[PDB]
Amino acid sequence: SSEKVFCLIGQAEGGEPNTVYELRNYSQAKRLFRSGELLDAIELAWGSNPNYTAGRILAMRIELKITSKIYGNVANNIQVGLEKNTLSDSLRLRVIFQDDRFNEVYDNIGNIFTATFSVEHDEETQKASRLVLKVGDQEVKSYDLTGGAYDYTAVYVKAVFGDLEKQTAYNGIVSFEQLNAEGEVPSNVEVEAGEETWADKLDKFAHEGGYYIVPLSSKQSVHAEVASFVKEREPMRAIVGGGFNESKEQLFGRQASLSNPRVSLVANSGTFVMDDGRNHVPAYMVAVALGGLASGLEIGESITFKPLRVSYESIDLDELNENGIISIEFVRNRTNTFFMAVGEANDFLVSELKVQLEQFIGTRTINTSASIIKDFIQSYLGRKKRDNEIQDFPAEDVQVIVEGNEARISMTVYPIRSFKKISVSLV
Repeated sequence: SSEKVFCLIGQAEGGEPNTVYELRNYSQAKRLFRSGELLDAIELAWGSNPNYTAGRILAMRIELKITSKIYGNVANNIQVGLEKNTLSDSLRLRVIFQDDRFNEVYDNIGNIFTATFSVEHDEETQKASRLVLKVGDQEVKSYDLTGGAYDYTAVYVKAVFGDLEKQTAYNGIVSFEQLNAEGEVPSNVEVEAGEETWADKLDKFAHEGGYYIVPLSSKQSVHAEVASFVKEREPMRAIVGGGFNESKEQLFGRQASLSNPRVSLVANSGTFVMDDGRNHVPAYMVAVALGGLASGLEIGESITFKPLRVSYESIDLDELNENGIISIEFVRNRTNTFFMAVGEANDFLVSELKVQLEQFIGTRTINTSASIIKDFIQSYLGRKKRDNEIQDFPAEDVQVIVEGNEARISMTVYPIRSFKKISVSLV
């Protein structure tokens, strides 16, 4: 594939407010993250201009109302329904904060109290009475919860109580017809029958799976700190970026001061793609694009998806990695990327191998377990070889002897393009 679930943290002009969500369409990121004005732009865009050749994208917005939404606005209309039926539609959020968190709304009750009166649910309300937002406001996430209409500036008496509360008091009759003094059919059955800032990104970054984390905005300082998460947390890899003139000097300093865990493979690069939701070209910040280039290959480097410049030759391009850095050059129209790949193979393998650990719990360890596990991993490894990726391709924790111990997976694998077998041991 070779797996490819991205992760974006940045500003966004619509909800969800401070939450992850998976994105698989443009229209679902557009839908929720309403827009992106020019700091959030690059995050809407962030979704948009890779998702053309990318799989799944995780995004994060930086900015009785049970749950203040986010990215809502002020005259976003509210609709009060009576059992999935519109009664009032002139409600409207009336106060949000900076994040669109719904602070205040105003629902006119003319219609509803009417309907409510009309159906015995006055001012009780509540149960079938619901309130939803516009479909939709810019922003999402909200939860308005409707209570009652504030009024505080063969017959039987039925007194319903809930909680000692005489919730209801009625007199009904068991006799059809019977009415109260109002000819209100108080026949029971009927009666009832009738309704009777900078820090925030670093603070933010969280558990979620994924092989690519790019916020690109940052430009240095977020990334710089973020990289030291992308590093940390063994079967994951942290990619970083900047760009470009003074930057390349800087970058060559920055990446060497320092972000090599070799599990962390960092990078060295601001796009000029035409994102067709803003049709415009600024420094959209390249990393995102490269992420979509990442989602493909064994490890990626080839043409870029739709450049109209990438922030030129030769020396600087050749120099930059050993440090993670990647830069993109144009040869007679069309781009390629130049930049012991080997790591990814290994990292991936190692990560995958470890996960298989779940299996261990499943069974006991024996010679056979050597097999089985071995076979399983082997199958995986072999597959890698067959597909290509590993060439010239196991574990015995105990020394080769009768004696054995728990199994650790040690493997000597060789990335296809490298005449070297690396020994990795996972235990």
